[PDB]
Amino acid sequence: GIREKIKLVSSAGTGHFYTTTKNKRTKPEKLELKKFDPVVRQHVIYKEAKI
Amino acid sequence: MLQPKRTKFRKMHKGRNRGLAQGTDVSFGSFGLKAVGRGRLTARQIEAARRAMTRAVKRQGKIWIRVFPDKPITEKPLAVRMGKGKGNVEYWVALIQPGKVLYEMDGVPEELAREAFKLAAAKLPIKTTFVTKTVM
Amino acid sequence: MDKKSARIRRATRARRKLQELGATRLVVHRTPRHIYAQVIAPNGSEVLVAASTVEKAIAEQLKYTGNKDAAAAVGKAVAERALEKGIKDVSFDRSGFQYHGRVQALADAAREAGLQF
Amino acid sequence: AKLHDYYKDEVVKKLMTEFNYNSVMQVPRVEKITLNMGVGEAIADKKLLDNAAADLAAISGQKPLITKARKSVAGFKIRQGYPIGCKVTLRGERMWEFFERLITIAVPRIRDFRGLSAKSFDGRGNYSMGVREQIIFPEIDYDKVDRVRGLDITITTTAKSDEEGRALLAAFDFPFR
Amino acid sequence: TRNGRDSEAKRLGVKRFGGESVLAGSIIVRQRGTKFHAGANVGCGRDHTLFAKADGKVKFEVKGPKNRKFISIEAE
RNA sequence: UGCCUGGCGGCCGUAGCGCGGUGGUCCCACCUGACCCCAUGCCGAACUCAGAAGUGAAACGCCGUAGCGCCGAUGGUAGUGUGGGGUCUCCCCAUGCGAGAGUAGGGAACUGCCAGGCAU
RNA sequence: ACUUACCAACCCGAUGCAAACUGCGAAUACCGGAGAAUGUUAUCACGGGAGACACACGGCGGGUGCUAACGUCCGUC
RNA sequence: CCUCCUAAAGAGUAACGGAGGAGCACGAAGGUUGGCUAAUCCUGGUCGGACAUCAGGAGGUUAGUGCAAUGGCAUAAGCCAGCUUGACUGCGAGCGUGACGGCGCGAGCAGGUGCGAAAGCAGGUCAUAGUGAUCCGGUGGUUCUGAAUGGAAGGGCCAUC
Ligand SMILES: [Mg+2]
Ligand SMILES: [Mg+2]
Ligand SMILES: [Mg+2]
Ligand SMILES: [Mg+2]
Ligand SMILES: [Mg+2]
Ligand SMILES: [Mg+2]
Ligand SMILES: [Mg+2]
Ligand SMILES: [Mg+2]
Ligand SMILES: [Mg+2]
Ligand SMILES: [Mg+2]
Ligand SMILES: [Mg+2]
Ligand SMILES: [Mg+2]
Ligand SMILES: [Mg+2]
Ligand SMILES: [Mg+2]
Ligand SMILES: [Mg+2]
Ligand SMILES: [Mg+2]
Ligand SMILES: [Mg+2]
Ligand SMILES: [Mg+2]
Ligand SMILES: [Mg+2]
Ligand SMILES: [Mg+2]
Ligand SMILES: [Mg+2]
Repeated sequence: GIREKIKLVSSAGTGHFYTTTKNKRTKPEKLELKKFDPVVRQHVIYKEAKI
Repeated sequence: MLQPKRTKFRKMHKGRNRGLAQGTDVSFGSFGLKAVGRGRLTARQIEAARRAMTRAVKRQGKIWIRVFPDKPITEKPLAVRMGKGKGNVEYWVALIQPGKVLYEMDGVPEELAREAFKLAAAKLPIKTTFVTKTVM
Repeated sequence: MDKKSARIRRATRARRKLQELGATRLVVHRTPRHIYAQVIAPNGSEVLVAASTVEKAIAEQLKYTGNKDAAAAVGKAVAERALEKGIKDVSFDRSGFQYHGRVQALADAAREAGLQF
Repeated sequence: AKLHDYYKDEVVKKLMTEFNYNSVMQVPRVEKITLNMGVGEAIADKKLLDNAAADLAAISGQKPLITKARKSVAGFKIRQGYPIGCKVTLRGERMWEFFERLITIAVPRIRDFRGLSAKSFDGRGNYSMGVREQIIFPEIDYDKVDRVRGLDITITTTAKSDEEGRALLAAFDFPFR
Repeated sequence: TRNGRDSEAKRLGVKRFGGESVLAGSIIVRQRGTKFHAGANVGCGRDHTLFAKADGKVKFEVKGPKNRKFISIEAE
């Protein structure tokens, strides 16, 4: 609704990315979470990018 | 004219009026007017009968009304087809099973209570009987 | 809630999970004056091994019955008695008390003595 | 520490002989002293609550707890979770050090002081009283105080009755009427 | 305002009654809350569905101080 | 073997609540102290540690007590599957099932494992 | 602050009412196990060929309507 | 599309029958470890009142649950804090529910992770609404394909709009 789709991209260099939504008004800072990368088979840091 | 002050819901399913009455004993006064029939008493019928018996005892003694018209009755007006939602509430009835003590009285001699009840009974759509208080 | 009832409430979830897993549990009880330990079978109605400071044989070699040193003694005692009956794998039940101080001292002693948890 | 010693050596002695208790543990004890500042007007000016907190912290030597609104009420125009006051629970040394400072130097400095009420007991021994000016406490500086505030003082006791609760405070020579 | 609406029936209720032989994984009861609680060899799903954790016979029982309903699986 | 107490269960109000009485050697509790381990959106209240001057006041356990909860027949009543019938909005008969409420009455739990104190 | 031929929630005792109330609770029905007798497999699977998807009245249980309709809408025979 | 009743004590069951709600929210309002327990009434208390905050008693979940209803919820699913990313990737015994397309529940296995001393718990949120098939096209990745051959375009496959 007032909530936008965002992609979390792998820092491991692999093109792999997770997909989620974000309330861009209330939380303007880029989302950072450690998630499992199935290409490097390890838990790496993921950073927000535009969908 | 008796009626619930507020209700959980406006309208109610028709339902049925099977079974024998609960509250078949003179529990507050000395005499009672018991229903022998099965039917509905409208708030207007209840009031009409209450007025008749009150005038009869010349507003001496004490009267109890053991029935309450808590059932909403709907009705579709003229020139209205079937369906298009349930009708509007017009009046309130009390379901009456054989045995219900409708009215109770005390503070008046038996002969007078008998007459007052004879007068009220004529305003009711169901057959009644005079009842006296009992020891158990 | 009063101290006891509040403690039983705190203990209920873990005890129900242990019941569910059908685990042999090392149940610890603590009091200002004494510390107790029981190894109860999964059914919960029978004790396999026990040790405490109310026991003449243990209290004799201790300064005060209600301190961390006494707790470490009770801990060493249950594990030794449990291992003599072949009981090796257990699950610790802190019984509403914090896993700290006396309770911790008892559990670290039982772990040292050879009990597996 | 002074009045706790006075309790042990002289108050217990006085109460035991007054009510004829079978045990010393029956003797009413001062359980806790609770100081409270109902700000209320903090909803308009948020800074006002902070000054009430800094005032209470000087009176009783411990960090106050800023109490929030338990439920929303239209009458006072407050929503659930609003900082609408601050309290302090006094126990042990700090309760006694405060209780002496109250009887000895604070309560005598009340404007035209003749004696506090002895009928303000909750029916179960606990005593409730309210100060109008916070400048009665010598820990507060008249030159630095932004506004004149008041607070609630409640002495929670182990007394079962008001008769018992009265006797426990009177034995500390609490300035009554 | 106007009525006329209702949702699809969710087909909840008891799927396997007392005594029925079930293989591990079989749903015993689909429910909204925990009308029945998971007992021995019975798991509880995210939508409070009770399922078999082991092959055996479905057993219904009333246990505890709160007199609650429990579904368990007895070995056959 | 008996009495008392603590722990962990079975059972889940015939087991609970109230009222009266009662217990501290041991156990349990309150309790004493708090710098520290650890703790408080404040507070050693709680959590926690180091203890033993005091008390069974509270709590807790035990004993008593039908004010309340709770359990609860028998008989009748209500309903109802099948077959039949009437004056068919509602009933009745044959047969099988048979409540709920109320009544008499019951009732101040019962029980297992381990440990500790005391006594013979 | 004092007081009144008024009204009066809660609480206690007494008396009823409920599709969207339940500290109770059937008869039936339904699911599962075992067993006999009976029944031209009545059962299940796969494959060939369909028709049919305007129903009606009567009984029982209901909604709607006026417990109006040879009314209307479900269930079940 | 979701919830309750009608609905005849398994499921299902109609009407322009009776009542309401959804077309979102949340990086914490998710995970875990540790802790905590409401509503309402009576009594007392500076300003302060029927109702703000404080204390005691009764009460015992009637409160609360981001939102409708119903079922749940104290071992809390309710409320707080510390650390955190399991709002994991591949799979999946066995089930439920559908004419179908589908939709749902799921222990367990592998890799990797968070929390906890540990047993363990975590594949989002108490549960049940919060939604859009296919085609065509866009973006990123790719041991695939690549119309003489090597490339390339385009196509496929995985992710996503
Ligand atoms: Mg202490
Ligand atoms: Mg006592
Ligand atoms: Mg019988
Ligand atoms: Mg029965
Ligand atoms: Mg009965
Ligand atoms: Mg009864
Ligand atoms: Mg008796
Ligand atoms: Mg012994
Ligand atoms: Mg076929
Ligand atoms: Mg058609
Ligand atoms: Mg048709
Ligand atoms: Mg038809
Ligand atoms: Mg017709
Ligand atoms: Mg059904
Ligand atoms: Mg049915
Ligand atoms: Mg939540
Ligand atoms: Mg927890
Ligand atoms: Mg007040
Ligand atoms: Mg670890
Ligand atoms: Mg070419
Ligand atoms: Mg080529």
